[PDB]
Amino acid sequence: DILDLEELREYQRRKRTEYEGYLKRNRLDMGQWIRYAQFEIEQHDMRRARSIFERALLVDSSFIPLWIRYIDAELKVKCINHARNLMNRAISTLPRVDKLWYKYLIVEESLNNVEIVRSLYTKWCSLEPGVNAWNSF
RNA sequence: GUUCGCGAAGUAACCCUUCGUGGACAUUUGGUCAAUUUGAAACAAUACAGAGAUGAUCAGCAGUUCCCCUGCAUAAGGAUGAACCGUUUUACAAAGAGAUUUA
Ligand SMILES: [Mg+2]
Ligand SMILES: [Mg+2]
Repeated sequence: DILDLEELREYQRRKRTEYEGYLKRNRLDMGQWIRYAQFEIEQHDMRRARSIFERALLVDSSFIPLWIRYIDAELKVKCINHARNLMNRAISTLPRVDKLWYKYLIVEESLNNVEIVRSLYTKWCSLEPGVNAWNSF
C-alpha cells in the first residue's frame, strides 16, 4: 500500500471525499460520523477529529454514545483536560443522564482526585436526583 | 473678452483713439474601468462506451444534495436531469461452569 507522504496524501483525500459525500446526503446516520471520526484518529491527526465530533454534536447532542466516544477519543490519546471541559459541557448539557455523571466520576477516581468527587457529588445531589445518586454517594 | 469708472496722452471741444489703473461679470471636468499572450465563458473534434425500477421491454411522479442547465416563469422540460445504489463492532451487563493467582 503506502510508500511516502504523497501516497498517504492521496489515500486520505480519497477517503475524505467519499465519506463526506455520504455525510453530505445523510446528516443523520450517526454511526457514519463515528466511523469517520475513528478513521480521522487512525491518521494521528486530532484537530480534525475534534471538529468532526463537534459537528457530529451540532447535529444531535442527545445521542450519548457519541459523547462517550468523543471522551474516550480524548483519553486514549492521553490528553485529559479536553476530556474534562468536555465533561462539564456534557453533564451541563444533560444532567438527567446518569451515565455522564458516573463516567466523569470514574475519570476522577482513576486519577484519585477527591476534592472533585466531593464537590462533584455535591452538585449531582443538589438537584435532588434520585435514589441511586445518594446511595452511590 | 464685455461693461462701468478714474487718470494720462493724442483727436478734440466733453467727444473718437491709445495707454495705464480700479471695480464688476465668469470658478475646480473625468476614472470601480490603461492597449490581445500570464487572473480564467463554454465547447467541438478523436477514442471509448451506449438509458432506473425486471427474468425481459418500457410510462412516469417525487424524495436528500455545499450539482446544476433551457425556460418570462412559483409552468414545464433536460435519460424518471444528474449524483444516491457503497463501506459498517463499545451506554454494555447479569448468572452458571472449569482453569490460573492470591490476602
Ligand atoms: Mg422532471
Ligand atoms: Mg429526478
